[PDB]
Formats: sequence, structure tokens, C-alpha cells
Amino acid sequence: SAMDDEYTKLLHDGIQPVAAIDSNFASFTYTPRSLPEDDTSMAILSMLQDMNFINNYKIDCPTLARFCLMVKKGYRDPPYHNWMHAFSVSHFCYLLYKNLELTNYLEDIEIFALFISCMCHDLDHRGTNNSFQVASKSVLAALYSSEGSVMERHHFAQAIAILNTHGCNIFDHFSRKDYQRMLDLMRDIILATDLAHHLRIFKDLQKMAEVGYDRNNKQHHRLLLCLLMTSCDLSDQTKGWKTTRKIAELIYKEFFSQGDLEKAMGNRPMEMMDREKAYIPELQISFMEHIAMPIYKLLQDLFPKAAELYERVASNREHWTKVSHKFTIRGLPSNNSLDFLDE
Ligand SMILES: Cc1cc([C@@H]2CN(C(=O)c3ccc(F)c(Br)c3)CC(F)(F)C2)n2ncnc2n1
Ligand SMILES: [Mg+2]
Ligand SMILES: [Zn+2]
Repeated sequence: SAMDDEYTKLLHDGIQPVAAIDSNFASFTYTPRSLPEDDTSMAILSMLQDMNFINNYKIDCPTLARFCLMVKKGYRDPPYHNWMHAFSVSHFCYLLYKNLELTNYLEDIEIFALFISCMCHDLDHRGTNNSFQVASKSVLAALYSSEGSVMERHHFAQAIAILNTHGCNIFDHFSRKDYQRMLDLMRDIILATDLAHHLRIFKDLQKMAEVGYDRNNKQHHRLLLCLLMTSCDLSDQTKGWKTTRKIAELIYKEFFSQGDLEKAMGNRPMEMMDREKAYIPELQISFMEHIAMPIYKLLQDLFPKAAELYERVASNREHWTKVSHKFTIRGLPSNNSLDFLDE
């Protein structure tokens, strides 16, 4: 029984210090996906220890170890939306705490909720978007389509189910008020990961950055939590070209699988999910320019030490422009054949 021994070690051996994981672990240059998957549960505990959440909130270590394993095991294995995505999004949250002094802008309990929301925010993803849920009349649409953010509601609900599994409630000693505040935060933060939501609140984020962040304004807290969540969710784009290239591979595999299922059902997939129509370079450029860059630009406006993130993201965009031409076949293909043209 793989999990029982894994739990034993994670509990009885002790929490390893962050620096023993990698000398560079707490820097924006680090690529969390470099960490072997078998070490990631220990890494989560190490990050929580280093942020001092274990002691500040008196988390029971047996309960925590079970919780982390249950969360990990609650991800499936589609090419992009898997445990390694949630681990890396969680790691970026840790980066922001380390590098940007969040405690000057947010309450402790808010930062904690953000991190625990990053762990849980794609739980049980099936490699399909919200609209596929509605078009295929899945069980999840039956439960949630009338409210919208179908997958995100499912993710949150899976988080709650893990919490109400016996031995997994890391918050069960909180006051009733703090318990309710944590669950409410997790709902808002995980819901914020639907990009439709982000697009709706984009102007309100702009406004906040114009007038300047007001720590006494409760709506500013909520808006910032959303922006930070989105920043963690897309943080793959703040690393190096190699990571970006690889990540695009995983996303388009996942997207194109969806499109293949849609074609089988008689539907026309959106362009970016149709392997016969998607022109990856112009799609990435558009995504980078019209969604990702403005996010990290806002983050830079609010936190001057976040400049390097924006610049990476702009640099990754230009790189796509630069390699775009390689998607045109010049000469013959490697095999020296034009057989591919009767296909
Ligand atoms: C880190 C990262 C994450 C995502 C996607 C963004 N998402 C989209 O809907 C989407 C919207 C407009 C687009 F033009 C494209 Br393309 C995709 C949702 C998601 F699938 F969860 C994650 N991408 N996509 C392309 N490079 C990415 N890098
Ligand atoms: Mg998601
Ligand atoms: Zn995500």
C-alpha cells in the first residue's frame, strides 16, 4: 500500500529545510518542475514550515501529512492539469511570499488561504474546459452550469471533501469564525482561477493599481488575492524559454485531445483546440500579449520587485515571434517525402 508507507516517512522522518531542496529554491529563476515528483509532498511541508504556518496555526503534523497526500492523489494525469501543475503554482505562491513581502498587504490568514488554494485549485481536473462540460452534459454541468465556473466549483468541492475526510481536516481546531473565513477565502480564490472571472474584474484591478493599494480597503484585499492567484496559475510563463516551450507542448496536447472528443460528438471545437486549424505561434503570441502580459504588468505596478516577472513574460512573447517561421516547412521534410500531402 504505497500511500501508507509514504505517509509514515513524511510524518516520522521530519520536515527537511527549504535550502536542502535546492540552493536556488526561493528565487524566481528556479523551475519547480525540475523537482522529482516523489519529493514534492515533502517540499510542500518544507514551504509551509518556512512560511511558519505550521507553528502559527498549530497545524497537527499527522493531519497535515495526510492532507497533502490526499490532495496530491486527487489530481489525475492529463498532460498539463496534473499534480505537478498544482505543485508549481503553489511554489510560485511561496516565491511571492519570500520575494515580495505580502505581509505588508495581506492578513496572515489570507496568505495561508492563498497557498492552500493553490494546492487544491485544479483538483480532479479531467483535461477539459468548462464549455466541454456543458456541451457534453457531464455530471459537473448538471450540478453547476447554472452558476458558471463549472470546473472551479468542482475543484473547491473536492477541496472541501478532502477536508471532511476523517484525519484530514487541517483547520478543525480553528475557531468557528476562522474556519468559516478560511473556507470562504478558498472559495473566492479558487473561483478566481476561471479566466472569465479574471477578465470580468480586469478593470477593477486596473483601477486599484491607479489609485494605489489601500490596506484598509477590504475590497482591495479580495482583488489582490485574485490577481495573485492568477499570477501563480500562469507562473510557468515567468520562467525560461525551455519551460515555456515545454508547457505549450503539454497544453496543446490537452487542448487537442478535447477537440478530438468534440469532433467525435459532432461539434466544432474552438480554433485553439482543433489540431487541424490551430496555429500555435499566433495563439501563444495572442495569449501572451492579451492575457499574460497585462497580468504581470499589473503585478509590477503594485509591487516594483515583480518587474523581472513581467520582463521574462515579454521576452518569452518575443521569442515566439522569433521562432514562428519554423512552423513553415521549407525544403522537403526530414524523410524527403511528400507522402504527408495525401493526408
Ligand atoms: C501557463 C499557461 C496556461 C495556459 C492556459 C490558459 N487557458 C486558456 O483558456 C487559454 C486562453 C486563451 C488562449 F489563447 C489560450 Br492558447 C489558452 C486556460 C488553461 F487551459 F487552464 C491554462 N496557457 N495557454 C497557453 N499558454 C499557456 N500557459
Ligand atoms: Mg483551473
Ligand atoms: Zn491551474
